[PDB]
Amino acid sequence: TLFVALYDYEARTEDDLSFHKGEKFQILNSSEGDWWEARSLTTGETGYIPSNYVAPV
Amino acid sequence: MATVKFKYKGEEKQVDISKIVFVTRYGKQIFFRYDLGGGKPGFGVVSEKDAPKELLQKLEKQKK
Repeated sequence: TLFVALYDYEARTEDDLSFHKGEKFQILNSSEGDWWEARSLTTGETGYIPSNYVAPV
Repeated sequence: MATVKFKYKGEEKQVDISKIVFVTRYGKQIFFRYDLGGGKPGFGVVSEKDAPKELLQKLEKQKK
């Protein structure tokens, strides 16, 4: 299950991850709560991503 | 300042805005994370349609 970013968002900390429209993330832990920690398929970095800005493909 | 109410994956809770780290508004739903001093952090989601705009104006401010 890959998630694509609908809108771009710049991280405000090192907890959240910055991404752009069209970004593909590999959901690592979706059971963390509202914000899920995922690993980008493009950069390969880890961080929390807002579920409202992404959509499942 | 104020205590924001949210529904953490269904868990209705109210946490002080002063305990929030970052706020990400989508224009439909606001998602954020809070750090409680009681040794228990979490996340919070507030609907921009099913919640008072007064509190929404406190979540996402100019140059957030």
